[PDB]
Amino acid sequence: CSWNDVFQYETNKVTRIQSVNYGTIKWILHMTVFSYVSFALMSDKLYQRKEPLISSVHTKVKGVAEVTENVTEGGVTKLVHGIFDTADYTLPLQGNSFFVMTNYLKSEGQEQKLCPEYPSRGKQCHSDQGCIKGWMDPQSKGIQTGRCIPYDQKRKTCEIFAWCPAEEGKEAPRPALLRSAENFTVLIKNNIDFPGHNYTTRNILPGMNISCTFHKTWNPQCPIFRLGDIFQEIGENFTEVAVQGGIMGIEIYWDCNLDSWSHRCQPKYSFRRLDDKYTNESLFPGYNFRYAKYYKENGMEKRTLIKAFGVRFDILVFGTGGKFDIIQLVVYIGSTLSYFGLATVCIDLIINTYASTCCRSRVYPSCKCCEPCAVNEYYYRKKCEPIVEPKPTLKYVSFVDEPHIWMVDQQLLGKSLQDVKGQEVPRPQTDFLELSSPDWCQCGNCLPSQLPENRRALEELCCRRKPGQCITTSELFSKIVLSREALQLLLLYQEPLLALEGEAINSKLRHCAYRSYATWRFVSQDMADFAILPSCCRWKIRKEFPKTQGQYSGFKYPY
Amino acid sequence: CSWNDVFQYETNKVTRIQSVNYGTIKWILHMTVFSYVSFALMSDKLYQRKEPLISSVHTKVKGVAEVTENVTEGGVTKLVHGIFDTADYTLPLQGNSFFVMTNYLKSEGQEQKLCPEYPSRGKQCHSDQGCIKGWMDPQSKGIQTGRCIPYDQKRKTCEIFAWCPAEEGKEAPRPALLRSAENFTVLIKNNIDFPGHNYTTRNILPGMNISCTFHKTWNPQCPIFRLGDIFQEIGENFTEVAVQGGIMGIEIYWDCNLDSWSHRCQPKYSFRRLDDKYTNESLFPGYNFRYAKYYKENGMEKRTLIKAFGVRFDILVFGTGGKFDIIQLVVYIGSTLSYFGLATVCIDLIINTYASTCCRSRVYPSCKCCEPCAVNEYYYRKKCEPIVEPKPTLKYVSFVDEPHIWMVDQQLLGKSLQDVKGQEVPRPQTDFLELSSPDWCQCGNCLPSQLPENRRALEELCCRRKPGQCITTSELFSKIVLSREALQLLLLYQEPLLALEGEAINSKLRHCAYRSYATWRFVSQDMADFAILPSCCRWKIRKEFPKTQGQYSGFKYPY
Amino acid sequence: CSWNDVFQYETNKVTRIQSVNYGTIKWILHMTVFSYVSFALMSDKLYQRKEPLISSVHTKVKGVAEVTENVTEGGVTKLVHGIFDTADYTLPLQGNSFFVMTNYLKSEGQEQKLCPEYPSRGKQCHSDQGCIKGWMDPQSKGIQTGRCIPYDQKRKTCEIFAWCPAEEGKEAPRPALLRSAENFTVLIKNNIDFPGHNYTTRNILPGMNISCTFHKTWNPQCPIFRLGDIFQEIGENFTEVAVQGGIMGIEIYWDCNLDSWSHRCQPKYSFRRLDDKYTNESLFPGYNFRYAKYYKENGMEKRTLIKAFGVRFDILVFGTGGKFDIIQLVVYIGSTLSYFGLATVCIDLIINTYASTCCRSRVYPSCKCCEPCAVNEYYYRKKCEPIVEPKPTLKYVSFVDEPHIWMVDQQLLGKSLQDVKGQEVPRPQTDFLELSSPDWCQCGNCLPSQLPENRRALEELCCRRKPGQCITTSELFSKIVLSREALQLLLLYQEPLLALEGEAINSKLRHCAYRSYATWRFVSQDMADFAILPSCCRWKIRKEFPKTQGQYSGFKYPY
Ligand SMILES: Nc1nc2c(ncn2[C@@H]2O[C@H](COP(=O)(O)OP(=O)(O)O)[C@@H](O)[C@H]2O)c(=O)[nH]1
Ligand SMILES: Nc1nc2c(ncn2[C@@H]2O[C@H](COP(=O)(O)OP(=O)(O)O)[C@@H](O)[C@H]2O)c(=O)[nH]1
Ligand SMILES: Nc1nc2c(ncn2[C@@H]2O[C@H](COP(=O)(O)OP(=O)(O)O)[C@@H](O)[C@H]2O)c(=O)[nH]1
Ligand SMILES: [Zn+2]
Ligand SMILES: [Zn+2]
Ligand SMILES: [Zn+2]
Ligand SMILES: [Zn+2]
Ligand SMILES: [Zn+2]
Ligand SMILES: [Zn+2]
Repeated sequence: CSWNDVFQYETNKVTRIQSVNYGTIKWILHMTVFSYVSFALMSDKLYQRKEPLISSVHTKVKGVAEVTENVTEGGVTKLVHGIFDTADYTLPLQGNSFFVMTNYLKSEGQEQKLCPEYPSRGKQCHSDQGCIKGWMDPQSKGIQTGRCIPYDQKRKTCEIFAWCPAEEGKEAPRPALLRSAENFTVLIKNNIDFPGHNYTTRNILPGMNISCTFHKTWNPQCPIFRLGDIFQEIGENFTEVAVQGGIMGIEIYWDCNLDSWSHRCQPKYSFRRLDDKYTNESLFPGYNFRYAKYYKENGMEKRTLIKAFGVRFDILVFGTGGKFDIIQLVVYIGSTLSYFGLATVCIDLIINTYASTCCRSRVYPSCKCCEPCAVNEYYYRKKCEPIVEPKPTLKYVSFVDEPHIWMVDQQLLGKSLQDVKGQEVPRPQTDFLELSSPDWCQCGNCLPSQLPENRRALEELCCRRKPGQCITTSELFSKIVLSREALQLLLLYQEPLLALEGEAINSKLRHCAYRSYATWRFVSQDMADFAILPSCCRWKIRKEFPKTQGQYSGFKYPY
Repeated sequence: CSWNDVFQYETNKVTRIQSVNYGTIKWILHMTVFSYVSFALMSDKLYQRKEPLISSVHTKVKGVAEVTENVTEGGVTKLVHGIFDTADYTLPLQGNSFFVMTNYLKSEGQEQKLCPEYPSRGKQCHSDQGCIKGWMDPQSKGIQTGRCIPYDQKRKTCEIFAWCPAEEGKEAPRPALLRSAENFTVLIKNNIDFPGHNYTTRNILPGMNISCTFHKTWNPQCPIFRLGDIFQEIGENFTEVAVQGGIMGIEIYWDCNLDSWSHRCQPKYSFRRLDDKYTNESLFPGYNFRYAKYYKENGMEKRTLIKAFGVRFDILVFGTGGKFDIIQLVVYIGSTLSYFGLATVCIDLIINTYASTCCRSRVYPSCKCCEPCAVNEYYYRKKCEPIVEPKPTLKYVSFVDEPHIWMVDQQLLGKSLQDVKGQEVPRPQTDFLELSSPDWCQCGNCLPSQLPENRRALEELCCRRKPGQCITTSELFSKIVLSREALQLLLLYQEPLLALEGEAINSKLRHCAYRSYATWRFVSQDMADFAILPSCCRWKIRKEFPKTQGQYSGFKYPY
Repeated sequence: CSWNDVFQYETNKVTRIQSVNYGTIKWILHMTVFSYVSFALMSDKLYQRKEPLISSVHTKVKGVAEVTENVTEGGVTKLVHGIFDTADYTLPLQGNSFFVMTNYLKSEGQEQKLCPEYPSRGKQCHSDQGCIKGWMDPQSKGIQTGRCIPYDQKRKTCEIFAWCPAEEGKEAPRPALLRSAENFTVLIKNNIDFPGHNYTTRNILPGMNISCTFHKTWNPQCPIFRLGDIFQEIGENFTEVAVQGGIMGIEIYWDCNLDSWSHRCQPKYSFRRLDDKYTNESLFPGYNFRYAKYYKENGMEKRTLIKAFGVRFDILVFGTGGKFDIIQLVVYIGSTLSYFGLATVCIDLIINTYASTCCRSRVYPSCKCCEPCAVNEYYYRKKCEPIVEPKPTLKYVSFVDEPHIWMVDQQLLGKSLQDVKGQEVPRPQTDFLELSSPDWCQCGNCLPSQLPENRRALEELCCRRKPGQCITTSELFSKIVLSREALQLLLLYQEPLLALEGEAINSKLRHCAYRSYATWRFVSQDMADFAILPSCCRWKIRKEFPKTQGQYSGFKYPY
């Protein structure tokens, strides 16, 4: 608002404790924070801006296998010897995955025509009622025709229009026909980019030996892998997995630092099985798929249908490239700055916990080692300044016999303030730098109030809680309170040019006396504004400074 | 630096307000923060380290369809009945996407030779000038030859060397030939890994029924999906999309908790359309691609070119696997600790806002409900201690007639300090614990200065701003200021063994008197160092304690 | 614990400095923080919830090429003219990558039979010992048979069962046969989804011109790209890369804002080379793969094996879609709130640094510009209150001749407290508001102690460190310390109703005197509890208030 309020700055008040304990603890905690953050910075390279890589994988599988087996075509079974090369056991998959056929079931000479279903999964029909024309299910190799026909002697099945002879349902051959595929080799060419860092690298370095095969120990940087070795590394068996197939994962990790002084961008090759470790009791065990090779002889389309089992090798290339970036370093430092409140939190918790009072009587006798730590009480005394809410029902009373002040914050509701009991607030220590018979009356000098019957509950108070000498007869009472010269001097200190013979001057003196007593018994001003004078002292003060104007008022809210 | 400065610890000074309001508000806000953080922890499982999954998808589509249609080859059109099985309507795509052919346009008997362009997109030529030899465009089915030839009667087009007869440009057949593909079923085998958690699972559980088809309600865990059902789930129509094709997405979500007490790793299957919901008015509507089946009869290469329309089903497998990690829990707790400053911020804002002064005169009459909250002023009085910048131009003046002190921080530049007006700083309350005629002159006792003409602007001051009794004649002035015994006692309190008859002792006494007045009128010491004594009081003090040494000096900078 | 302790609230004590410097610096720093956070919010759109996109890419390549070359089949070499269209130079890859064949080496008429290895990589054998039956290596086109055979005159090689005639090992033809592929065009249909934002868009907009080809400047939104143009954009040469192949990346970026007032969702097309920029000296340079086309003539399976070189174009679609979210805005604001401690940190650092004392004597003479800034000392005086650890070995001593107090916190171990020297703590300023011959003896009035020989080291102290007048003879000593009336008044102020003739009253008076001296010389109470009185003053006090009970005790721990 105002211009003065604009250029103002708040800084917290603090207290510096000269304690070897706190200095030690604070520096230990600060050094622990600093050491941890430096270790994290120089281990996780949090000063480096890290960028993900753009990968490109190109794969080539080399190796040939020979398969000698009996094959049936045109109703004739013959022993055929065949050769499988890259073009024969690989699919033209161009990317991060390649497939090697380890086993196959091929049906040759297929022609679109009518034929019986092969009876492999309960496809047995005894009458045309068991076949629905145009019907199909997932196990159907064709579209059912309404009429049954005999597949062979002593066995009958539904007729279907399909590629015939229909695919016989037979399990994967054991041993795998292309188990020799464990000896095949795959070259993986992996090119990675960090655009932000403007860096490119490949998994193939100049001077590489072509007649190399990866080995984690002897040759961990040759990107030519034997498939059987890939399987042994984990513990898998290629010949067993070859029968029904599987999925293998080739992980190429690039933890690259592009800093010149610390430069290292090399691929780490790891192998995982991404298929279920299936057994003889497993649902959908393996990896198979059907493709067809189409041809035609004698002017009619035909196909060889191959159900291929094999291992699909998915290739997961991942990693990060780090290069020094001052923004990252500065941001990390800024984040870590907050960590250094550890010392303040810990030491302040100790100070507040060891200044709970309960610790002194109970904990110390049980444990004498933690005895002197009660010094924290001193530290809490200087650190904290308790302040009460100033409210109309707040009162303070003091009894000479009593040791301290009573905070009667509870509304009286007609009960005498003498009777009412409240919190026992300690009396503050004086500024020694300067020093250097009503039913509720125990003193006898208390006069009955003059307030309204409801209001007089507050003024019903005695200088002491038990019978004895009145505070009013104390010699110091006249010196401090009733001393006209002292009150006049105080007023002059306040208002040096006030009329000495004013009509209302007496009233002012009375107020001063109220303050004086409230300050003599309730040291703190905050505790002296809300104090309540006993009836005896109040009425002697009134006698010394009476008011002909009318009935004397009473305690009024300070604020 | 020094060893003492090493073991020092700063702890903020604080004030504890005994207020039911603040205790209540503080605990409400703390409980709200705590409840929110606990809810977030136990809902988002922020105590769990979450790891992304490595997925592997293997898909198998089963189902057959029959297509009866007129096909033209070698110039002969014949009604051909054909059967499409998995090997016929699927591409050998091995991964997260599979394609089902829903429609096709096949050109048979193609041979590399010369033939006319089919006139489908304005490929009309009337002379050889309209054809450019060797020319090609994206709509060209061949390489233009320079000479026109007649495609048929009453129509002519450019000659091309291409696969002939050239692909006729005709729109996707309606209805789709393989709309029966809505009845096909796809099995998705999904294997996921969490390496950090060392966990593997598959979307297929033991005891699964093979004769099952996914249903969100009856059977949400069968990984066999009917394609038509996939489309209905969203609202799409397979037969309509079958004509030109599309792209569908199968999302497999894995929200997995690997904690033993709370273990749940199941796939959630959802379906999305990744193609545009195209209509009769849409650019590039659908999904089609051309492949060829190559063969040869009579020792010459030929091909059947198939333009295939269908639905590509991309499969998006994503998810997270969570397992309890104490580091995550501790880090989250550490993050949440900062949230608990809500109470301090709110309550301190209330205290500072309700102690703005402007609130009292203006806001309270309008709203009497927010009347007692002025207690915050008290809380601001104890919390904050305003301190001014000590600067050479800083002065304070007090006038008996005036109620408080004036902070004249503006340089005089020759203007009398009496004339100059400045900020009205309130007079601090005394430590009652101890208590318990120049043109600018209104008093008449002010003597003209003796400073340089420029310097005397500061000393041009009167005890009061209006005519009246001088402060100097006040009885308390002699008691406090001019009282030789009092000043000697103060000096002894300072230096108990100072010479009582020293030559310069008078000067010391004078200084003491300056302090005494500055303390009698400007209570706070910080406000009494920079105070300026009126001419009358200063010159009476000089008269009581004169200096034969020479001309008296004046106010000098405290620091 | 107690109900009173529940409703308590701590608020830090603060001091508001009225400094134009701090107000200015604080507001400058606050405005810098606020401006930075607003700039970041409105640039990075940190008020927007950002969601990653789900992409779908469908690609179509159009263009034809003619290749005239000599081809060998069945032992006959003939000049063959061929045509390559989309079905001929593309693989049926359905996804984010497409392949265009730019070169090829095809071996025709292959039949499974026995044939010699082609001698291309040192496959020279002179006797059957150089061939191992059943042997295979990665360069083997077949399975070795034990017997050598002559490939041709004057050259011999191992026999193999393989597809024969065996693949001749010859390098990629130059120039590329399908270099015309630089003129081919690719249409990329890219459909993106933001599920959270429920937004879908495609890279193709209504009103697009089909006869368009992408251009960064003229036509940056046509998704039809000429491949040669893709290469020129970077700087690559299609005809050179066509020979052996490569990999290109097409990046489609979607920076989309879905806010209605600011709506922009358009694709940004960029091109990168994902292959190594290989040369004549590079390992595994290019991109090639082998596939086969299978057929049969005369009832025997045969194949044409094509080694295809080309460019695989991977398509990387990435981006984020932002929509206004109040949670994001509020969270970002909450994060930024902490940034506004910049002013407090900076100004408090200035205050603490410029109040180091060392700055005054050393820095100021060297630089007079930074002279008045010593005002920070004042600010440190009000801000910080040093407090020492109260410990049994803590003592304070004062010598009239000395200027301040000495903090002797070191255990004496028998050495006289007079001899022991310690820290020079300054004497605090008095509350002027109220003001307004042993060997170690230099005064002569010190009496030898009466403590145990070990304990008397503490009491061995003199009022002054050098010979001179004793403090005890000072007139103020009797007024303050020995004045019986003053001590009685103090005690009455403490206990107004204490017996005036009690047996132990003298002892109380003695204690009061100890306090009085400790307060006269050690102003601060904390520094006066641990003070040590000189022997002379202590023994005069004892003489005035002797104790017949027995030997006088000495300083005891305050707490
Ligand atoms: N602390 C305290 N103050 C009192 C007491 N009685 C009166 N006062 C103060 O005295 C001031 C005036 O009261 P008083 O002079 O007795 O009323 P009057 O006779 O009608 O003028 C009020 O502002 C009260 O705060 C008391 O018992 N304790
Ligand atoms: N606060 C205040 N201090 C003063 C004033 N005049 C003099 N002093 C102080 O008195 C001290 C000495 O001034 P003074 O004795 O009058 O000069 P001298 O006569 O030449 O020795 C200086 O350090 C001033 O701070 C005044 O009007 N106000
Ligand atoms: N600060 C201070 N206090 C003292 C010294 N000597 C005694 N006291 C205090 O006086 C109190 C009682 O000591 P004292 O009366 O001399 O012992 P007594 O004669 O046996 O009763 C103790 O609590 C001490 O703290 C002193 O040299 N310096
Ligand atoms: Zn009484
Ligand atoms: Zn009484
Ligand atoms: Zn005057
Ligand atoms: Zn005057
Ligand atoms: Zn002595
Ligand atoms: Zn002495």
